[PDB]
Amino acid sequence: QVQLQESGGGLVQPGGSLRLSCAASGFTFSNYKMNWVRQAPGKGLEWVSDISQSGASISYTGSVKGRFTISRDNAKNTLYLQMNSLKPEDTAVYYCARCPAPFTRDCFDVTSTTYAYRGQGTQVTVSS
Amino acid sequence: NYETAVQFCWNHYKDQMDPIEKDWCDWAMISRPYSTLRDCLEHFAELFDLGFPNPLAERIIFETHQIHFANCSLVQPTFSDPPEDVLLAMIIAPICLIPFLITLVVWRSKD
Amino acid sequence: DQRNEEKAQREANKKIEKQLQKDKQVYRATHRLLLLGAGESGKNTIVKQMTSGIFETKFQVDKVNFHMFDVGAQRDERRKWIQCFNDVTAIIFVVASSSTNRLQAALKLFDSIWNNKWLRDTSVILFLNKQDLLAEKVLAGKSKIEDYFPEFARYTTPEDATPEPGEDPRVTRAKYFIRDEFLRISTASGDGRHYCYPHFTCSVDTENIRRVFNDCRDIIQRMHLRQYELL
Amino acid sequence: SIAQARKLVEQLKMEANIDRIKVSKAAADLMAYCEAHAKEDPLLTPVPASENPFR
Amino acid sequence: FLYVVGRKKMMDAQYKCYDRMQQLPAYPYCNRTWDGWLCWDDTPAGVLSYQFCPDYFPDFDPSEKVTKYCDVWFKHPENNRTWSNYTMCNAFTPEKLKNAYVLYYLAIVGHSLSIFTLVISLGIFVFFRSLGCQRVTLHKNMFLTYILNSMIIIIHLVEVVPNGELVRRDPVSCKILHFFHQYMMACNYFWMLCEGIYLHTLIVVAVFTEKQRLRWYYLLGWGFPLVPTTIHAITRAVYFNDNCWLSVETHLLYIIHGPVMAALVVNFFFLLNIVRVLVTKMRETHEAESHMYLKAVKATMILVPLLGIQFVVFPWRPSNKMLGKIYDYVMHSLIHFQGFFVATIYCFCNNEVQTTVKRQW
Amino acid sequence: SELDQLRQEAEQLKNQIRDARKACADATLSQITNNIDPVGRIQMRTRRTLRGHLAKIYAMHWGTDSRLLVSASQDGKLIIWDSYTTNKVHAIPLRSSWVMTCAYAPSGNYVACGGLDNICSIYNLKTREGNVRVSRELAGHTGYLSCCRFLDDNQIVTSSGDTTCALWDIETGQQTTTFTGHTGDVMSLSLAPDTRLFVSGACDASAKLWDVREGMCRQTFTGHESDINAICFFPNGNAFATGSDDATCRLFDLRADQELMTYSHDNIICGITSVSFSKSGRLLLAGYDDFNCNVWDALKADRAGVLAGHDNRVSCLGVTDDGMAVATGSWDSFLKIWN
Amino acid sequence: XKCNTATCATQRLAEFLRHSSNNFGPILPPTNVGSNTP
Repeated sequence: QVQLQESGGGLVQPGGSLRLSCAASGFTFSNYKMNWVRQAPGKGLEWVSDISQSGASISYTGSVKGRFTISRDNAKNTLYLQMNSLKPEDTAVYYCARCPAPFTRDCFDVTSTTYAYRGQGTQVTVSS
Repeated sequence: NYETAVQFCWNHYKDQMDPIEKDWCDWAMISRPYSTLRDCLEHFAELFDLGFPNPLAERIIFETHQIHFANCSLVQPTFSDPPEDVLLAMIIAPICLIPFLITLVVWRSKD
Repeated sequence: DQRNEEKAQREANKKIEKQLQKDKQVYRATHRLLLLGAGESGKNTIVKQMTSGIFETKFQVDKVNFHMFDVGAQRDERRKWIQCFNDVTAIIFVVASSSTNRLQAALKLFDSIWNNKWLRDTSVILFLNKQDLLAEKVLAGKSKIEDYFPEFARYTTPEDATPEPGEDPRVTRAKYFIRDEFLRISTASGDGRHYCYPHFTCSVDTENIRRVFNDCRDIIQRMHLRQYELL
Repeated sequence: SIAQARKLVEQLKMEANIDRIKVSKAAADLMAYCEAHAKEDPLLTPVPASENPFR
Repeated sequence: FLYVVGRKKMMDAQYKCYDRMQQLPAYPYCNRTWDGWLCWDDTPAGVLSYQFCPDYFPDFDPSEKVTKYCDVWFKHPENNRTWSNYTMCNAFTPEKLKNAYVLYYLAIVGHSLSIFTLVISLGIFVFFRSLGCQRVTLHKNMFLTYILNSMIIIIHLVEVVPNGELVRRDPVSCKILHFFHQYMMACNYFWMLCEGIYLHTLIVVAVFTEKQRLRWYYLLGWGFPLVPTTIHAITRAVYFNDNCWLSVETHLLYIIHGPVMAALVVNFFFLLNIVRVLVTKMRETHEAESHMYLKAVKATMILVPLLGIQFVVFPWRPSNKMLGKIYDYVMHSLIHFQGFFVATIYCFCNNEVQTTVKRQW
Repeated sequence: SELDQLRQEAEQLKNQIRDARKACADATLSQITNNIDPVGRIQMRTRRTLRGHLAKIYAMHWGTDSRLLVSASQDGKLIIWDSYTTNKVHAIPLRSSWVMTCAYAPSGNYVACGGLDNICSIYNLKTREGNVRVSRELAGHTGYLSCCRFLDDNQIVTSSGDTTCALWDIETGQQTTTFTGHTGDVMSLSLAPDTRLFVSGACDASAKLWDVREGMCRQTFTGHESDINAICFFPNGNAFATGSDDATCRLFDLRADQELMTYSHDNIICGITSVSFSKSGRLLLAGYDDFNCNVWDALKADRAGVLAGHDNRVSCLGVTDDGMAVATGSWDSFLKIWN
Repeated sequence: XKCNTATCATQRLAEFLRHSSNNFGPILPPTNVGSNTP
């Protein structure tokens, strides 16, 4: 069964730093594109960042450029999101999502309400 | 010397002319005597280091055309182009049908 | 034996084949269009100005038959039923230019449609809707530009761009900056098989059908030129 | 949310107490069926055009 | 042979000139005279005249001109007798014949290659049923008329031209074959016109149209060329009924050759409109200047063979000898290989045909 | 937290099934079929070609009489084919042109179709005047219809884009039984030979087995990598095969409760669109997105043949009840019959 | 103008060959156009 388990996060002071780790198992990690999606309280799913199969292509949403950083490890089958200088708005539940098709550039339904290839997610809270 | 040759030529032509007395305007039976006259009057010239045409030959031909072939009309040539107006009519007639055919092909070629 | 039945079968085939030949003329005489857009894009007003899981709408421009399909009452997952529109003349995409970072969501959806293997031969007509709302928000300073996209600080009006008559430069920069966002995705992965036609439209613009008719003319013209290999 | 989790546990429990047989026995049964009907199946033994209806 | 016919024609011309000499009114002018080969009328002093070369000797050709000057007619510097300049008639004959041999061989080779490629193209088009469309039907008809015209030209060149006794006998097969040749050539040119019309449509006008009635195209291609050929035949039989109906001095050939030039001019205008539209389409895309120039050049290059624009570009032979030789070489090479180029461009280089052939194997 | 406890309970339950499945896996199908003879290279050529459809063909179904078949194309047409003589039998216009599936009644008296309209329509072929007319319209699904199969003249099982499967009563038009449990879009289904159970695949890399008589999910199968597009039952009724977007086919067993065999190749990087078995079950035929169909040895997982007579992707596939012919559809609007 | 149109080139060449080439026979002496001639 395709499984995506996230780890890390938690309470942090404003302007601090955090590290998010996504554990991938049950599928070929190098054949799929990976994305980061977060859900603010009282809001819907939003797209944060993504990385190509080999990590050569990286893209972020404008609101988190410079603050965040995404990396991929083929050997360990894991994905990271380095968070720096966190703002109060950054509090949300961050999910680890997969694109539905291998060897494919485009991929849909990543930010859908129900997705079969999305992880449980971890809660990140930024407050004093 | 060449005077005797041209006299021979002319009297031979006249002797062959003698049996014909009513077809001096026809061409079918006169082509042969005319060609023999020219061949006669050119054969002697070249042998005497004389370059055809020669004044004697021109005078003989002029005299022949002044007595044997006088007071005669000329038959139309076998091959001749039509008058310019009617020929232009033939040339232009197919052209006029081109634009109408183009319009019919462009417009009426539906359904 | 069975020769009478066999002859009766062939006469039934030829009767059916005559009707199918007539239906072929009608089927090719209409152009099929797919209406798609993000939330609150206003496509309902556009389709209104030209339950079941799909809707149909017929309209004519210059005696040309068009058939527009609006896909409603369907689940949010879209990667499966989108493949049914791989042969349509064009795909009409409507986004809310005035707008939880809804504009970013529209950009990602457009990128996926552009790079889809079954939609690489289909052109997309893009409508930057909610132009009037965008101008009001920019003037009042309520638009969240420079927060959704920090690139607006270094952006400048394009050299070939022409502002609308009496239009202030502030909204001109904002409307074109969003326009170039879709063109950046459109420029990449393009080999001349499909093109994008961005237009600044309002929800009540009556000339939207004329824009589609003109855009469909260009698509057909390029399609014919491709068969002759002139392009 | 709670109801979905409760239903997932119930279905998981229902799928856990079912009977199971060794894979080798399951593989043998599938093998036996194929060899018992190998002769009766076209696309395995070519048929002459006299018997073939799609001639 | 040629000597007897030439001598008979010379004697007939002498008869006609000497008969017309004395029936006209005379008007320091040199007196009219029969120099021995050609008839000259009275000319004023200090005038140089021209007249086309006669048809008395094989080394002579009608295209050149003869000249005689009047002061007193020109006197030979050596022989001191009235002389006429016939030198231009046979001065350039040997090299022209040597070039004509190569042109004949090139025509045969090009037409044979065109037949070989066109039959394969037609077979490929017929055997593959998945490529069917109006364009393919028009291409098939154009290929068929190309094949027929090239075969007729080959038959005429190989057999009719070298055999002189057959022309001397003058059977009806001569005229029948000539009529077939003219009809096939006119049909080929009008089918090129039809292809140009179809290309101009569906791109510039009536783009949304899906299908058209091909009866009008068939009528314009195969039907119309019957009228000019029939008119030319009926006027030629009664006016200039030469042996084997093979001649070029008659002005009746323009009756057939006019509509062909009109159709080719129309095709040239269609090409101009198409390239203008294509240039505008590229310009709206913001393509590179070098890329757009290259694409336009390629489009014109591939469209030239289909529309037969080579005739419009080079309508008249240059008067200069070197320019004339270059024009003959290039024009013969382009004409005799037009079918081969059309086939190898629209059939072998077509992406759909290549893909279907590759996937079939 | 009750939610956390439920998640832990589900996790422990999943571990128990994994341990139970692991114990039963003493060997694999490949190891058992190691010493058997290969089926050999399969060579087949097209025998018939059916033309007349305008748009792409999406589905087809054979009849019980093994010469009559029905096909659906996205231009809004249903055509009944007499494969023996190639002659057309019927031409049924459709209310909506966006049809996605079609079916043939076992008695041959009815045909069904459905698509993006969320409605399954029943047509009567035995009308008094001989002209086909609609008999019943079944509504209630909230998503596009993906597949439908008849049980008899009065019952039919359907699958939809709303992650739901249902059983219908044609005479009354009501929904007798509703099947739930899938998370992704349901794309295909296949009935058992005894019509007591049916299996289906969804867009969640999972397959489920249902009991028609009392409407609950009996078993759940996982192991695939992406959305499952095709599914079909083995002739003996104790196995089934699935095709997915991951370019890999797999075989499962209802008693083993786990994957038995996987079919894949390095050069195949395109998904599977259709799956069907032969009469003996020795050959597994699957359609691919690369415009060809491949033949797999079910026991040995070795490719035994290739069919490449289509210019576009194979969207449907079917085998006759007599096992005498195979018919394939494609997006090129052509139906090809092979033997 | 003599049928100088480019389309007429084939017939022009054919006629020139049929006239001057002497049915592909042996070469003939050139005709005298000198002082003795007209």
